[PDB]
Amino acid sequence: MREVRTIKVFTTVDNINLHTQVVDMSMTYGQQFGPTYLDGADVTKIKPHNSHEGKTFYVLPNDDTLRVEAFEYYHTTDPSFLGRYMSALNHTKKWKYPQVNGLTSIKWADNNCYLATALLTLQQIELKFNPPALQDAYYRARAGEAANFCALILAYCNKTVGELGDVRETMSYLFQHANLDSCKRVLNVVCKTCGQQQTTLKGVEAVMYMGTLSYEQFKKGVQIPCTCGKQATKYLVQQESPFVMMSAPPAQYELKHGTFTCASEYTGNYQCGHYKHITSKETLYCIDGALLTKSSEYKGPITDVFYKENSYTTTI
Ligand SMILES: Cc1ccc(Nc2cc(C)nc3nncn23)c(C)c1
Ligand SMILES: [Zn+2]
Repeated sequence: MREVRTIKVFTTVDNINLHTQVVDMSMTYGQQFGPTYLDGADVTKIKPHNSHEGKTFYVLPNDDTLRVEAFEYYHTTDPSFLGRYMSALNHTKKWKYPQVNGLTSIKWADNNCYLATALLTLQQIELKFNPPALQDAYYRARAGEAANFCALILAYCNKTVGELGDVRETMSYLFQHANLDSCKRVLNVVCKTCGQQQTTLKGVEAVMYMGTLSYEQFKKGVQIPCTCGKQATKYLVQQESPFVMMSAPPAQYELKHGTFTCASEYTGNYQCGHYKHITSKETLYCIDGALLTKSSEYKGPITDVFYKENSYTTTI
């Protein structure tokens, strides 16, 4: 029929290791590679153009070499991961990432305010990621090119662009891919009936607590039901970590300058709302995507507070 015409392109799963391919310009990328993406755009149903020659396309890990490369870079073997990452990237590459008070933020789009406050929070706590994909993308994000980092957060969290997201859950996912091995927490629970029992927590469980926003109150003791039915007290015995994260269902809470690192504010309900970020510097700054305001005091519906730590031992 038609004289065969070809171009050379490269396929990849990590945008570093390239794989030479010769493609037939009369067949779609999908017929030759399976699902195929060009900087996030789905080109599966597109036939090669001359302008494509020499360009790099993402594909799914469909042979053993690509499977190993994908696991080594992303630390996942979820079959749909790369598709979800590319689908997110096609949107996040169009977002804007302004510098707000020296931090990379995200201009509002696509219901992304939970991602903005997560990204702002990471830049204020000591954290190293384990997957090279997150290491590389986070470095770019700090420099101001955060599109790949934001698309990876979405893919790791199984959230699509626009989907309702929770900051505490997002942070927990990101912490699972970070090196928290040297973090340790010891708690004690005291019941006037049953007595007392210590517990040691490690890793992500050592830096996250759900039930109170106040780190000081956590050191003093919080009231929880004992398994016997009577009210008991749980308090922090020992902490070794560079930060802690305290979370609670949103409630009116007063943030005092100098007593915390940063916080997440949620205005809304369980199906509808909006996040803002508060950071304690020379004064209290409220970052709302690209928007910035200041105040000497702050009271709002807070749901997460971050604090600095290094080593703490109770006197109780
Ligand atoms: C001897 C004894 C046995 C059971 C309990 N009850 C308990 C222990 C722990 C570790 N966490 C708890 N959360 N709710 C209750 N908890 C206590 C305080 C002492
Ligand atoms: Zn008890």
